[PDB]
Amino acid sequence: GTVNWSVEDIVKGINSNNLESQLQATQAARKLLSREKQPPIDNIIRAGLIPKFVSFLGKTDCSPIQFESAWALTNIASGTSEQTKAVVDGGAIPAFISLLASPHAHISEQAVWALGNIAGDGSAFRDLVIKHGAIDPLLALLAVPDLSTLACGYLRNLTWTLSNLCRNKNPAPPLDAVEQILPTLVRLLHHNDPEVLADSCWAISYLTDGPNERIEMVVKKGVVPQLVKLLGATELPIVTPALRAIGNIVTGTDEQTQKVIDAGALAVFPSLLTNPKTNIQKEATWTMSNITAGRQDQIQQVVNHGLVPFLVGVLSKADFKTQKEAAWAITNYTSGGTVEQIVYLVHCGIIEPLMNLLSAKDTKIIQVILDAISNIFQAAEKLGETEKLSIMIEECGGLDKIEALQRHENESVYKASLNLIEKYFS
Amino acid sequence: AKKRVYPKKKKARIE
Repeated sequence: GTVNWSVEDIVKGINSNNLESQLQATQAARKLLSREKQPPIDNIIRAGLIPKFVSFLGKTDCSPIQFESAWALTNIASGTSEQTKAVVDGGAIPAFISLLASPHAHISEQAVWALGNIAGDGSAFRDLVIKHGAIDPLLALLAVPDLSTLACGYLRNLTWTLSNLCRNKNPAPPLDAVEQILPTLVRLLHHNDPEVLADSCWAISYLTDGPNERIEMVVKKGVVPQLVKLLGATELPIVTPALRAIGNIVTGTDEQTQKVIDAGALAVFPSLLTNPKTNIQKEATWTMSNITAGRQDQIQQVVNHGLVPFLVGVLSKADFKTQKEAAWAITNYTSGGTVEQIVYLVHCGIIEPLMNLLSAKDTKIIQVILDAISNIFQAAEKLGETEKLSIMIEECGGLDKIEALQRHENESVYKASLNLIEKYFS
Repeated sequence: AKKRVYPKKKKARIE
């Protein structure tokens, strides 16, 4: 009945003083914007229809047109920053926040969706949505004894919009807004719907990506155990954001990293460091490198869980980015480790693959490799076995690579390998 | 010993 309309027909129907004709035209616009292939968002905007849709959003006496205009504006705001700005410039934020309290669930859900798109555009529109007072009604929509009594899609959209209100930095969300939202995210993180869990983990990972104050805000709520549980989840959409959140948390202070360790996260890394998804392996190796840069008791915890062999394996065979994260982990290990710990690491067979990566064509990883070599040689000098490690590095064919790098473009690697060759092979 | 440092941002309701 309203399929394949022309923008001219839509404008003619909207410009009529007939509420029913206006509703038909708005429905037609919604349907036209609900096609996967090239929605004419720019044509609709140029026709000046956004103000009309925003005005329709407030016709409480005609909820059908409210829903249709909400859908159309949602689809428009889901496009480029220019189109989202066009939607916002029509005053749609206050209208959607008002409709959040609609008696019709399918209209409040559309308001949630539209506000989520607007907030997800960026930190500016996010802070503007927060300034119009959306957090209060959004969270009120979730004030129920049991979250399972709400519609699945409704809860999923609410969680996604909250995550968008939590995401983006420069600047990060308002601290008081994060304090207001965090309890509901904890509740949602203990929910059972996989998509809601993924969105909640993504929100937490957003909040944990920043200064240690935010990490502390998140950790004080005691969600780290649940984050580790979800880290052990079976669904990759849930494991990925949980691992990102754990990594963000361990980038903070040693005390927050210790809180993470106490939750048992390391016990899950045997499989994460061998996970089939290369992104998961890279993220897990990055987390392990950030963990090995901490205190010595934490390095000993890493050792006890048997993860040094897994780091050796990742350094021996894995995507180059995962291998770089592993090189960083090994360098941090050797920089902060105990002489006994460096000895154990070498005994696990790290020297051969660590020299194997010396043939890499990335200056930074070569610098990291040589910095770790310096640390290990210092440990050997302390223990009095420098000649042993010299013979080792020379037997696996690595000192050939160090002699080669002696004439390297970068000056840092140049000086490092030169110092090594001169102080250990002369 | 030095520490270092995606889902849809927008969604259209499609039929």
